[PDB]
Amino acid sequence: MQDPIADMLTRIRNGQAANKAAVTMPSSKLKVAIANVLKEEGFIEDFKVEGDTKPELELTLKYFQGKAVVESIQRVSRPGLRIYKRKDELPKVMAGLGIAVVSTSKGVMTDRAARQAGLGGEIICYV
Amino acid sequence: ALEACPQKRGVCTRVYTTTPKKPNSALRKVCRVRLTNGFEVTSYIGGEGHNLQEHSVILIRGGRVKDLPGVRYHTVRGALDCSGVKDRKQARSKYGVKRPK
RNA sequence: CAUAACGUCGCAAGACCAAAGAGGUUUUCUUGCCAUCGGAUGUGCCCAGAUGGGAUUAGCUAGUAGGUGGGGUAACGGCUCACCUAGGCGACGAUCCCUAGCUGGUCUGAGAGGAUGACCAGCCACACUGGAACUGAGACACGGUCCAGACUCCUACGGGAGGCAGCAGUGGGGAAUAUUGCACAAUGGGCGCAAGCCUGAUGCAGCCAUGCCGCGUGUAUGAAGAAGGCCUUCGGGUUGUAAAGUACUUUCGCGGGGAGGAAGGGAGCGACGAGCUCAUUGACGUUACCCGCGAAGUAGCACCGGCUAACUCCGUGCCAGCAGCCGCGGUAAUACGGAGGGUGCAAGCGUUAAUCGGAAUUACUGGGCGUAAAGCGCACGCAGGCGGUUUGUUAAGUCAGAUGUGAAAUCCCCGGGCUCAACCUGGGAACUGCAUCUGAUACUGGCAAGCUUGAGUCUCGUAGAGGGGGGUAGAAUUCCAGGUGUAGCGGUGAAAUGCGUAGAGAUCUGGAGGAAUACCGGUGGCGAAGGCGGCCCCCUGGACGAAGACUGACGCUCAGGUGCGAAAGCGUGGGGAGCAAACAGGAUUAGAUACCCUGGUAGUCCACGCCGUAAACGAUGUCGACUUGGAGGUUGUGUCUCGUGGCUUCCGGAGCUAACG
RNA sequence: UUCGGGGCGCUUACCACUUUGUGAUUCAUGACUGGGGUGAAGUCGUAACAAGGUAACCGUAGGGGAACCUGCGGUUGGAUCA
RNA sequence: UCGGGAGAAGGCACGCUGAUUAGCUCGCCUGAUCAGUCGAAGAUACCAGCUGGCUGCAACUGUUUAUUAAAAACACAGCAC
RNA sequence: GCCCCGGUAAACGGCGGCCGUAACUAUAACGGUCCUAAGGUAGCGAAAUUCCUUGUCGGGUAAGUUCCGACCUGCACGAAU
Repeated sequence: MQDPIADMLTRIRNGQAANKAAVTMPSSKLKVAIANVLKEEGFIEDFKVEGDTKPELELTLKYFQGKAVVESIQRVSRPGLRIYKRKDELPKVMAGLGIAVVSTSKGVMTDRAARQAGLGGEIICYV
Repeated sequence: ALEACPQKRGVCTRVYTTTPKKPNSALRKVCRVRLTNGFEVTSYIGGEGHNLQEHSVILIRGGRVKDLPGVRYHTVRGALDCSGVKDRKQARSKYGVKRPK
């Protein structure tokens, strides 16, 4: 697509709204890298590579009473206008509660993970 | 004022009287002045009495007279030929009136 | 004219070309000269990027673009010339027009940004107006020169002298901006070996609250509480410890003292050299400051309806006047004028003019477009922008390390110095951008290779008022012909005009012509829109389903361009039953140059040509993905009381909307 | 003048500013003229509002102080218990 | 009515002589180059428009008073009955 | 054929008096009231068609009975006369 990352993000946003057990999304190393932080942070149960011939990423969403595990999630860095942040520019989503995934040379990491390593990059999205 | 000047001199063309608008009634004293700016506007003449003739020549301050539509300027009394109000025991700052002994 | 350290020119590894003394502690130094190399510093030229407003400023250009040769200069270059070629530039906006010295910085703002660039510092451009060149390291040069022009002054008029946008000053202008003052000793500059000379550069004083900071017009005491003014239920209350008065200090002023800011020349020792030693001399000032003496010793301005903090009485009376906005005043006004009192500030206080944000009201951070302002009428399509999955190379964008640059000052932080502060000094921290070197390369870009789930195609079928041309029926109206016929018909709210016994209306039959298409029709259907509806044939577009067979992402949008695009009316020709602007009359009416009634032209109809608009409205463009269902209908398929694909409606989950939806 | 030549001078090509013709633009003034804004009680009629006491809108055409009126055609986002 | 208006306007050159170049097969053909040079004047004779603007009339070419009027008078394609 | 009726103007034509309103005054402009039906709507003026007239205002000029523009009650403007 035009911006696969945004698509995946949306396919999960719309999937959770319907409270679906699992959701499919076209595989891609970058995507998997992202899904990795989502599972570790506790936004998703996990994921798995699926597809008879076409590589997919079966995302197993999880929910709780009252609020949804992933209250909000949107891409801030789009192809039309990319955004880059410095070590000190990394914004704190909901004062820690929420996190942001950034793409640095060290690899895809969260605000805290990137803050620790001491590097900045392209702000993929906020969750 | 053209050159965004605080004041501007000019020579009176005619010192006639005008009547207020719908809500008011009187004989307000005005006068057409040909400022050095190259404009011929009408200015109000504050005070109970003045001594402005045809070749008066006075400085313009700038102020709209709500009652008289068109009069957007006030004449500065105490300058040039415009003699300050006589027997002004009050606000002498305006009307240009020296403090009596 | 000599020597050649060298340097220049041809070829290659040859030939040519230079230069003044003087002074002395005079056989020894000092000043200076000639040639060459280098140092120091300052510049000429070129290049990348950046540098306001208007396209109602679009095609522009002949040396104009390039080439060869030559000329020219310190040097490149059409810079200039001859010849040849014919190009060069433009919507990333040339050319033309308008405007303004530019910058470091300054003011403002959270930032971005906006405004500005006056003091000081850098650069640029100008001295009677215009032009030009010479001499030189340099000025094309204010007190240098040449020419043209006006003006002023001098003049025995023959002919000459000048040019304050240099300092001060005069007159004129304006709302407005100063001593035609003192002085070189100090610092700095020019010349000289030096002594020394020159230096309104500058250091100071003067004038002006123009601004900033500091200070004074007094301090303590002093009545349940003077007088006066003010209010009063006249009992009293208020101005008030406020003044008077007592005690204390005592800004001005007077007397005395009196500053920092400044060494050599010379002389002595030493070789009047290095070095050492010693002596003479100052604007602001007799001011600052110190000591002594010592009198209480100017205050004003604005405001008090609300925003704005601070109240009554009297006068006036929509009269006089007030007013930034809302407003106030026509006899009780805290917003008019005065007074008492009160608030603010203080030699200051007000007024006028100008700059800043609030405005998320151009919104990059921060916005909107169905009805509040807002999708261009549609299509096609150029440039441009954007672009699917996998692999490899490059790595330009992007990112990282190092390094150079980023003047001073300023700003920020800390400490320090003048008694504080302003001001100043030292140190510290941050800095985008750009150049250089090295590295990574996930993403974008480029090159190379590869893939189908997009798109297109093929085969077999399907429905439709899609479009163009030609050909075809019945009803009704009008006119014409024949037959048969009565006294009224017609029209209106009611009537009348009008028509009628040389005969219509009404009725039957036959003929002609033009136009439109009565049920079905629908709340329906088709087309891109406008529009389009009897049937037949020919020509032609779009579209849907099945089989999955073929190519294979060849895409999306689209400034300009091109094409299409209701109605109206218009041009030429033709036609004209009916209807009907203008208009002819009759009625209605206060009038009707309306509605109502009787006539009636263009037009309405056909052919060809013209325009480009519209509530051209779902007043909400195209494509893809995702998000409950229920019900009706058109069409294909399927294991067909139902599943599935495309299309057309209605009701509705979530959600969306100001509300309607 | 060492006659080799140079300097003076003379002549000639090139040259601010001005003149002539045409063209573009700005400015001051201006007959006559068009409409407009504003101003307690002048005037003619009465269109709209108002379902209000004759529907609106629209393309076009003409007129009128104006909104608007009227004519032709169209639409309804046309009224009403009959 | 792009045909035109336009030889609009305006400005310059335009003699002779020498030595040459270019076009052509050539001309006693044509177009230029360099240098020198004379007059007040070089198309030194001869031929040969004055130009611009405003207004009225008729559209235009054309026709008409052979012996005073050619004119805004007549005619004209077109339009109409 | 005429009287009579009606169609036809690509034959002769017509378009007044008064009141209110309004203006500083007079006029024009609009409606009506009356006479004889209407009283000039759509269009056009001192015009080569206006006498009075070198009409009035004004531009332009030192001065223009000229010209141009406007007003305009146009002695007897007007649609294929």
